[PDB]
Amino acid sequence: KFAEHLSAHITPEWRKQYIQYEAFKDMLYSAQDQAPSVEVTDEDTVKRYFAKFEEKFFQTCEKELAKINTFYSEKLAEAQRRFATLQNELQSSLDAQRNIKDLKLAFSEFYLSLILLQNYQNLNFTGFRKILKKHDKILETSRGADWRVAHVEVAPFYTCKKINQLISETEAVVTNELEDGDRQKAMKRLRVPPLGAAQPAPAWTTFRVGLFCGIFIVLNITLVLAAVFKLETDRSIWPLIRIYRGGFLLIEFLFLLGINTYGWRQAGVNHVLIFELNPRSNLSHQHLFEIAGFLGILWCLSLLACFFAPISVIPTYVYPLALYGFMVFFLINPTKTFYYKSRFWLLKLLFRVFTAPFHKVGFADFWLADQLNSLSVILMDLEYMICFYSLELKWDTYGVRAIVQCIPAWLCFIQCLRRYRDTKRAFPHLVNAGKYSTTFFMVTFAALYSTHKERGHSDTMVFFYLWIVFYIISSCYTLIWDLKMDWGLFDKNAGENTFLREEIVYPQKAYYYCAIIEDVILRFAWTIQISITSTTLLPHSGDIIATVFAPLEVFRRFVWNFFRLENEHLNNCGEFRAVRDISVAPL
Amino acid sequence: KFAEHLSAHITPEWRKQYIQYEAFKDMLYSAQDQAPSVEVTDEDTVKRYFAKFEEKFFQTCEKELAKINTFYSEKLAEAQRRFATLQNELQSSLDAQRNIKDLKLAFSEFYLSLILLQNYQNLNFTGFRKILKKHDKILETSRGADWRVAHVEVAPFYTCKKINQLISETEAVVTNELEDGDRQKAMKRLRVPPLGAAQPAPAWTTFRVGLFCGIFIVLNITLVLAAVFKLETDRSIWPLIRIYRGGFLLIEFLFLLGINTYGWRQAGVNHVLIFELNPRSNLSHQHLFEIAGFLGILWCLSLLACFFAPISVIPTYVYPLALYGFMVFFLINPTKTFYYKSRFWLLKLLFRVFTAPFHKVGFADFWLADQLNSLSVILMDLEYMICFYSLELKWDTYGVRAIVQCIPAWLCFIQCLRRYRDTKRAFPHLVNAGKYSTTFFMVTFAALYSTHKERGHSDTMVFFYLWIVFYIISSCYTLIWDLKMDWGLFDKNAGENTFLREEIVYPQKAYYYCAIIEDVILRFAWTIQISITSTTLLPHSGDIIATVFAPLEVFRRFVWNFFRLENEHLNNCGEFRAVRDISVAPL
Repeated sequence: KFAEHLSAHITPEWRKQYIQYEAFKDMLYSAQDQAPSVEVTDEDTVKRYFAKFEEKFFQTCEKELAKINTFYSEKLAEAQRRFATLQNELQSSLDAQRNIKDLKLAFSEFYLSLILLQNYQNLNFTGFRKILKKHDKILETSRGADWRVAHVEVAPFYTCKKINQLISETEAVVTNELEDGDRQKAMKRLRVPPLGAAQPAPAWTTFRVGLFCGIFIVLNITLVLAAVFKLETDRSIWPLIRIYRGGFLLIEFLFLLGINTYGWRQAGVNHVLIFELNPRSNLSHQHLFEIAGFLGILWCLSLLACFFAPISVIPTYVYPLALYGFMVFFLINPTKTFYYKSRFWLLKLLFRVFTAPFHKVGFADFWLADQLNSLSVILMDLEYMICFYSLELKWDTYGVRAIVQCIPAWLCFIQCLRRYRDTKRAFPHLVNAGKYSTTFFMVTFAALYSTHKERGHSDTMVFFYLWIVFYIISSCYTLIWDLKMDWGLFDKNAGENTFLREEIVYPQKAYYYCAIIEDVILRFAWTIQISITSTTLLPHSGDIIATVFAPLEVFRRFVWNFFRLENEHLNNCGEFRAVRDISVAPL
Repeated sequence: KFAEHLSAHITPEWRKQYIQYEAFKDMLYSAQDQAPSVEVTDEDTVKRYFAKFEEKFFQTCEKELAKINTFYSEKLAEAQRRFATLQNELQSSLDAQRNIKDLKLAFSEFYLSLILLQNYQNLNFTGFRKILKKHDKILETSRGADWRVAHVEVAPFYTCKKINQLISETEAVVTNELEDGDRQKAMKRLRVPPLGAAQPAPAWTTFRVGLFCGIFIVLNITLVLAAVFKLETDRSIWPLIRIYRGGFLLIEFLFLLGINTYGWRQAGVNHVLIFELNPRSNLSHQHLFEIAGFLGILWCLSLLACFFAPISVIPTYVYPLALYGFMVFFLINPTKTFYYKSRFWLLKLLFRVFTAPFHKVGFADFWLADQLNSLSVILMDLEYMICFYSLELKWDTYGVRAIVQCIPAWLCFIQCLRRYRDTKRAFPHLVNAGKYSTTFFMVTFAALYSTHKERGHSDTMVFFYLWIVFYIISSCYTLIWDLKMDWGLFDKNAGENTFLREEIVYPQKAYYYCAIIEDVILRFAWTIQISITSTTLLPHSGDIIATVFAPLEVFRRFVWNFFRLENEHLNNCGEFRAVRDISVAPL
C-alpha cells in the first residue's frame, strides 16, 4: 500500500522535502534483525540496545518534522506573497475598465500551488501516522502514538488552516470577479484532479491501444509473408521504400515518444511543467501509443494495397499519397475531435518553430526543433516524392537536396541566436549555435566535393580532406556538447556516481553508461548519413545505408530525450518550482 | 462524483436500506425549480413555501435515518449472535484435540460481513452529509449542518464502535488459534479488497483483451477473404464445418458469458454470492473476454492452416485435432498458471455435475447443467469427430446419435430428482424433472419415426402424429416453465410493470419484453434442432439448419442467464443476505 502510493503521489520537485518512508522502514527492519538473543547476553542489554535505537530513531524523526515545518512555512509565505501580488493588480485592471484571458490562467496556476501544498499536508501526515504505527507494532510499544500526539499533531505543519482559508478566498474572488458569479463554471476549471502517476490509465484507451497493436502485429506478419511467398516482380521497388520509410519513421517516432512519456511519468520527471502543459489534463503514454498504432495500421494497409491490389480501377500510386494526405488532414483537422487540444497545441508549436526567430523561444519549441534533425530524412523523402510526382511517375545534386537537409539545423541555429539576443549572454546560447553551424559546412563541402568528383576537377582531394576534417570536428563537437550539457554528465561533483552527476532520477545506473556508449556510436554514422543522401557518391548501398540508419538515429533521439528532460527537471528541482510562473501581461 | 461512487459501492442486497441520494437530489432540484417569483407574489409566500419544503425534506430525512438505525441494529445483533455461535464451538473443537480447514473459511466470511457492515457505516455517513451540504448550498441556509450534528452525528448508526471491537477480537482470535500466531498470514486472507463494481479493470488484462480482439478481427477478415478470393476446390468441406462449429460455439459461449458477467456486476446482480465464489478474488468480464479471444485466435489459426497449408509435411487433419487437444490441456492444466483457481473450480463443478446424483446439488452445478443443453451440439460434434477418426478419414441413426443428445437432459433430470429427495418437496423439484423428461420422449419418438420411414413401416404416420404432439407439449412446457419460474415474470403483483415482477434490477423495461419474445421464438426451432441432427430425415439442409440454429440457441441461453441470475438475486435480496452461510461441519 504505502511507500508506493506515497511515491505515486509525491510531487517530484519536492521529493527531498518529503518524509523518507522507505528509509524509516529499512531502519526499523535492520534494527529488528540486529536483535541480540535474549539468553545469549544479559537481559538488561536488550533494553539498553532498544533504548539506543529508540533515541536515534526519534532523533531522525524530529529532524524530518523540522525539515517539513521549515519547507512548509517558505511555501506558505510564497503563496501568501503571490496572492497579494495577484490581488493588488486586480484592482488596477478593474480600475482601467486579452488581459482577462491571461488573468484567469494565473489564478488557476496559483490555486494549483495551494492544492499541491495542501496535498503536502495531508499526504505527509498519513505518512507519519502510517510510519509510527508500524514502529509500535514491530517494537510492541505504544510510545509511538504518544510521540505523534505530543509533536506531529501540534506542529505548525498541519495544525494551521491558512491554506483552506486561502483556497476559499481564491474561489470566492474568482467567482465574483472573473466568471461573473458562476461558481460552477469557475470550479469546473479551478478544480485539479489527481496528477502525475496517480492518474489511472483509462480502460477504453488501453483497449484501443491493444486493439490497434494486435492489428499492427498481424498486418506486419502478413507483409513479411507477402515479401517471401508472394509477389516477386519487384523490378526496382526502391521508390516505394523511399516513399514509405518517411511514414515509417513518423510512426516509430510516436511509439518511442510514448515510451519517453511513460518513463518520465513513472520516474518522476515532470515533463508537463517543462513543456508548460496544463497539469489538469495532459496526454499519457497510452494516447500516444494509440495514435502511433492507428497511423501504423494505415501505413500497413496502404502497403498491403500496393502489394495485393484489391481494386484494379485505381492506380497503385494513389495509396502512398492518400496515406500522407490522411495523416495531414488528421493533424490539421479543424473539427473538435481526435485530440483537438493536443493537435492544435502541436500545430501552434510547429508554427512558432518554423516561423522563428519572430517569436520568443521557450523550451518546447527548442526541443521540437532539436528533434526535427531526426526528421531530416522525412523532409528529404517528402521533397523526393514531390519531385517524383511532378516530374516522373507516368500517370498511366539538384541544388535543393542539400538545402532541405539543413532546414532543421537552420531552425535550431536561428532559435539559439534569438535566445542569445533575448538573454544577451553568449554562453550557452551562442556556443549552441556553432554546434548546428558545422552541419552547414559539412553538407556544403560534401556537395562541392561530389560535384567536383563527378566533373573530375583537380580540387577533389583537397575538398575531401577538408570535408573529413570538418566532419570529425562536427561529430566531436555535437557529441561533447550533448554529453556535457544536454545530459549534464561528467560533472565535477560526480562523487560515488562515476562519470555522472550527483543525483540520478532513474533507478538503474547502467542505463546512463549504456546511453553514453550508444550516443557515442550513433552520433558517428549519423553525420555520415547526413553527408550521404545529399550527394552523388554512389546510387548502390547509399540509399540502403540511409534507410538502415534512418530509424537507428530516431532511437538515439528517443534515448536523448530521457536524459535531456531529466536534466531540465533537475535544474528546476533545486529551486523547488512545481507550478508554472505565469505573468499577468501589461494593462 | 457521488451518486455514482455510492452506487458502485452499495452492497446490492442492501440497496433499499441505503439512503436514496438520487431521490434527495431530485427533490432538491424540483423544489428549486418550483420557486415562485419574488415580485409576482408577496415576499412572505416565498419563505412560507420554503418552510413547507424544509419540513417535508427533513420529514423524509428523519425517516431515512430511522430506517438506517433499525437495519443496522438487526445486522449488529445478527453478527454478535453469529460470533458467539462461532466462538463457542471453537472450544468444543479445541477440546476434541479437515474441520479446521472449513473453520478458517467460516471466520473469513463472518469477517467479511463485519467489514460490509462497517462500509455501510462510513459510506452512508459520507452520503448522509454530502446531501445536506448540497441542500445548504442550494438553499443558501446553514441549518443543514446544524440538523446533521443534532441528529446524524449522535445517532447509534455510526456513533457505536462495536464493529471495530468485534473486528479486532476476530483478528486476535484467528491469529492466536487458527494461524498459530502468524498475524501477517492471517490478515493476508482475512482482509477484503473493494468488492463489486468498485474493483478497477486491470490495465494489463484490458490490453490483452484488446490485443487478442484485434488479432481476432484481422484473422476473421482473412478467413472471409480466403473463402472468396482463394481456394475453390471445396468438394464436400462439410466435415470441416462439422468439426469446427463445436469450437466456434465453445468460443461464442465465453464471449456471451463475459457479457453476462459485465451486466451482472454493473446492474448489481451479485453472481459471486450466488455461485458461492470467494468475494475477495473473482474473475471479471475482462478475463473471460481474454480467454475467449485467445481460444478464437487458436481456432482461426487452425482454420487458416487448413485453408492455406503453411507446411506440407503434416496432413491437413492434424490442425482440428491439435486445437481441441490444446483446449483440453489448457482446461486440465495441472500447473498453477493461466487461471489455475478458476480452471480447477470449474473442473470440480463439472465432475460434480457429470457424477450426479452422488453429490449434493447447489446452484452453480444446476446452472451449468442447464447450460449443457446448449452444448448438446458440441457433444454431438465430438462424437461425430471421434467416429470419423476411428472409422473414416484415411490417414494417407447408429443408436448413440440420439443418446448423446439426451445426456445433459439426463443430468438435469437426475439433479432435479436429487434435489427433490434432499428437500422432500415435489414442487418445484419434481415438476422441473418432467420438463427435461419430455426431451427424451421427443428424441426417441423422432428416431423411431425416422427408422420406420426409412424401412417403410405402416406405423410411420401415427409415430409422426405422436411425435409432433409431444414436441408441441415439450416446447410449451419448457417455455412456460422458463418465463414463469426461471425469470419470475407474469407475477400477480406486477402492478405498474405489466407482465413483470414488482422489482426489476435492470434499468430499461423493454429488455424484458424483447427477451420474452426472443425466448418464445427461439425455444421453438430449438426442439426442432434437437429432433433434427439426431435423425435421418434428410442430409441436405438438415446439417445446414443445425449449424445455423446452433449458435442462435447459445444467444438464447446468454439472454436467459441474465434474468435467471436476477431472479435468484431478488430471491436472496428480500432476506438481506450478503455473505455465504457456511457451516462448521461436524466434529
